[PDB]
Amino acid sequence: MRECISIHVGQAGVQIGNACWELYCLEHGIQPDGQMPSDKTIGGGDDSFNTFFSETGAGKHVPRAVFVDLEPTVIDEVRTGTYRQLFHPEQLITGKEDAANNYARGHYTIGKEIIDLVLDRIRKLADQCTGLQGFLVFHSFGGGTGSGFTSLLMERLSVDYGKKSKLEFSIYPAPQVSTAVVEPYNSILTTHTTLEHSDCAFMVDNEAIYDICRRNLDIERPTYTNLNRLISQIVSSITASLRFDGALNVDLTEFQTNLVPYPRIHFPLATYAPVISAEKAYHEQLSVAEITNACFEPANQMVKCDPRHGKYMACCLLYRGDVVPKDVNAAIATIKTKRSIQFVDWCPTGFKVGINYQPPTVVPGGDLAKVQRAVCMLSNTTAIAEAWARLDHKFDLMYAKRAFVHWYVGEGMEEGEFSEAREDMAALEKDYEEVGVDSV
Amino acid sequence: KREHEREVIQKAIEENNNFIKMAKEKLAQKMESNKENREAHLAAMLERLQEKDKHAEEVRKNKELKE
Amino acid sequence: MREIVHIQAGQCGNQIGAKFWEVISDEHGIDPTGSYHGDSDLQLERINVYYNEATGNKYVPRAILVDLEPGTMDSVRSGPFGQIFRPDNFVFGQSGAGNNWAKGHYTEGAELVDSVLDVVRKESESCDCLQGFQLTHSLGGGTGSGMGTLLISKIREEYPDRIMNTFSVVPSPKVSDTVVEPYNATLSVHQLVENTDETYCIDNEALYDICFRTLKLTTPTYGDLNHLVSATMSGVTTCLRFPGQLNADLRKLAVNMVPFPRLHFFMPGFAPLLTVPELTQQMFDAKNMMAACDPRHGRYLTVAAVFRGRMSMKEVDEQMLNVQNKNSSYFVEWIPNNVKTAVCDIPPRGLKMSATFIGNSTAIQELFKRISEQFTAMFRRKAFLHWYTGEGMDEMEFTEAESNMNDLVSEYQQYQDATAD
Ligand SMILES: Nc1nc2c(ncn2[C@@H]2O[C@H](COP(=O)(O)OP(=O)(O)OP(=O)(O)O)[C@@H](O)[C@H]2O)c(=O)[nH]1
Ligand SMILES: Nc1nc2c(ncn2[C@@H]2O[C@H](COP(=O)(O)OP(=O)(O)OP(=O)(O)O)[C@@H](O)[C@H]2O)c(=O)[nH]1
Ligand SMILES: CCOc1ccc(-c2cn(C)nc2-c2cc(OC)c(OC)c(OC)c2)cc1
Ligand SMILES: [Ca+2]
Ligand SMILES: [Mg+2]
Ligand SMILES: [Mg+2]
Repeated sequence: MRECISIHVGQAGVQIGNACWELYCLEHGIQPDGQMPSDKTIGGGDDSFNTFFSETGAGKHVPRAVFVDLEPTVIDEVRTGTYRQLFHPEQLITGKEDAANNYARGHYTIGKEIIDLVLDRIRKLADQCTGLQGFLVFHSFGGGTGSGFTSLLMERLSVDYGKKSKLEFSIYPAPQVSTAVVEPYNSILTTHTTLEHSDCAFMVDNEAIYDICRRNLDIERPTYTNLNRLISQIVSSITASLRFDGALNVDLTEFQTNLVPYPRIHFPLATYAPVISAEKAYHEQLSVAEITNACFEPANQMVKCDPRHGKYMACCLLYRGDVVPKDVNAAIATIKTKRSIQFVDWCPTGFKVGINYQPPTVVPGGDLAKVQRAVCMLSNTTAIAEAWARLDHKFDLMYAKRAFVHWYVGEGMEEGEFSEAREDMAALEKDYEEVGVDSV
Repeated sequence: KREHEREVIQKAIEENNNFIKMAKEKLAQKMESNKENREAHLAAMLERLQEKDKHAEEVRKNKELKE
Repeated sequence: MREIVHIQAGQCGNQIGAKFWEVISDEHGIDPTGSYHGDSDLQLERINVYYNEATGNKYVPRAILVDLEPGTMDSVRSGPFGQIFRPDNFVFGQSGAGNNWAKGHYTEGAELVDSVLDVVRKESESCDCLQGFQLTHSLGGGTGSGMGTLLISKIREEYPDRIMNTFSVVPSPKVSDTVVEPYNATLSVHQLVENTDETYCIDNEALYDICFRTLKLTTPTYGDLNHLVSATMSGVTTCLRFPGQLNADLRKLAVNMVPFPRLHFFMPGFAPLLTVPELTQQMFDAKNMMAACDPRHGRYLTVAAVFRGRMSMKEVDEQMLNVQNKNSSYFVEWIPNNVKTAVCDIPPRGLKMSATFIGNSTAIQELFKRISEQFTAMFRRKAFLHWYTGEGMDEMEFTEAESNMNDLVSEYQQYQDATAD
């Protein structure tokens, strides 16, 4: 038990789920039809991979997951594609008309027509569980479904499942990849209405994933497939602790004890290494010391900010592959002297370490080189408030003129909901400022 | 100490329940306030289109009643 | 969302509409009988948008052909793709409009409107998921100008939550010298500001000037103007018609292009009338606008750009950034990331690389100002009013249409003058 149900909402979520679940199957030796040759307990089992996969009596390993989108085009590619056999048809849910980059349509208008059906389908997965731990929610900040329907869902799950944990993987918008003019509005609106209901949320700046693919994989104009295949490795590093046996494996809830000092301060900075092309990795083995040092190079962050001009409240290192305690300890000692790591005066300055032995895999015909070891750092830095700042400014520029606000008011929202949300964001920026201040 | 042990777990339930209650209600307030607002918008839109028809009946009578 | 329902009203609407249907049928691999003779799966993937699937794999436009004058029914049917249209979708009147908006909107066209609506209701009901409507018409004539803006209004009553596009052909002396077109445009504009979600201002003065100056033609026909109008109409529907990695529906376009609900009058553009930096500089150049305005006389609230053909997408990203950087003053600072760019693999027939431009610029006031001047020339001496007041209208309605169009200008100016701090 300790089961974990994944919900993928809107295109971004759905497409990142395809990446994530493809990757999980390659990590656990699961085939596209769902069969696991290495699994000897037919029909059920109490294994670590069973946290993400249930088993049928026939031996099909089925993701504990739901895919929702308010229009069929993106989910229809799952329904006809390589892993169509992996999912039961009722895990894949669609409407006919999308939310049209409108939080109002995703949360209310189109959203209220399908919410009950979704919760009914989540509930059928929950009843397969003997000891449900919580939910992982994959969505974009920018989209109408990704913002609006997610918020609606998060509120409703808080009702049906009380305080049972809910983690987010949020895709923070950036103009390099597709963006719309109103994504700042949707971003602030969903971040406000979800903040009470999310226990921990890993933001992913598309610009950050864009720059990394360009710089490190030498990809000229990265596609969503490029970005999602990188993202899913970061998602896999965080969830690896839940899916694998391990002597030196720290569970993801134990890291969360350290990562969340107050409930609103639940936004960790993910940083991953190595991201390297097959061309460059040839005759080039990257040690524990090298990949650990890369975690403090801010060009490897999932979110663009500067931790060096902020303050740490937590530092966690999630190694996978050929790693042992000794080297990690040497590597951290090196870093402590040579690098710009200031903690707040109220937190202890240790680094919390976990290690999985199962080494990191890659998607066949991918861009990432196969490496022997890897690491995902999860830090709680005040610097991440910079992401809220950049987004809050864009919100303010349009809201000053009420630009596009009629599309939201047309679908039933009030102007009060914008200012209410924005003031919550103003408070959140002030909270991240207050925690950094020294005590008296 | 025994009565304090029960006072803590009762409080743990109380606030867990209270969070579900005020979430459940705050969501109901929004979905009702929204549906009222959305229909208020579509009722005013249709009332301006129904006012256009009554004007087009005054124009069609001013042709007939000017001969 | 997928299906659009097309409507062509009056003569202009039916001819530019006919051209549109020839061109997009060519691009989707459709012949005048209505059979898929193509090669790529991309041609069919979003065919439902503009076509119904009749038996025997027959592809039939979702178009509703309308006019108060017959003979336009014949010329459309005799024309290259006249066969492909559905026979009951023709809904034609008797005596015509004679360049009278009051006849089209209030009296004569008001009789025919119900049997037009029946064809709409029959087509709309058979859509899997109706997204919206598009009207091809002119604001200078009688039927398309008047009965078009009634159909807009009437379709809005039964489908108030669907998108309403128009390709409104704005009148010009240089092309057509009827004396009361300024009255008809100003009356139409009064309906369009209230009852549409987005209107493509296709301007005849821009079309004449491009035909004369750029395309070298000494005195151009309606065929030469419509080569352009078809290429423009081909460009802005490209994203709806083909896949790409953008989805593209009318709502998301409308949402992103229209910052305020009145200010929905786009300035289309096309290039060439070749390399990427040239293309990019060509489409933002004032000579390539299908409306008679200079982008350098206002600011861009929002812009959408569509490139077609094989080309470095890395080079297009770099180039569109370049023109925003170098021309930062001509976009509003208070709407971030307000120029979006899609690319379609499949180019149009004839060209290897085209580029199509849609801009909601405050410089559009220049067009409305031109129509207001030609209007107010006549109206302030009461000239030619008997045509209209004969058909039953008040003078009040000319003042309210004059006032509402001047409000639209004043509002485009308000936001041109708006600043960040
Ligand atoms: N990393 C990543 N970002 C994506 C992907 N697809 C969309 N996005 C981003 O998500 C935002 C747009 O939201 P989507 O998730 O596409 O929209 P949606 O949730 O389907 O909402 P509607 O289509 O409006 O109902 C933009 O910021 C895009 O850059 C993806 O596959 N990967
Ligand atoms: N660009 C372009 N403009 C046209 C075309 N045909 C007509 N026009 C313009 O349309 C305006 C007059 O409107 P029409 O569409 O001809 O008239 P109508 O709407 O059919 O109204 P009635 O003739 O009164 O029934 C004039 O300003 C013409 O320049 C065309 O093929 N291309
Ligand atoms: C300045 C803001 O402009 C935008 C932003 C986004 C979109 C859009 C979003 N989707 C999912 N699809 C479109 C889109 C874009 C187009 O051109 C770039 C289209 O061609 C006109 C289109 O067809 C309707 C949709 C649009 C504008
Ligand atoms: Ca088992
Ligand atoms: Mg979508
Ligand atoms: Mg005619």
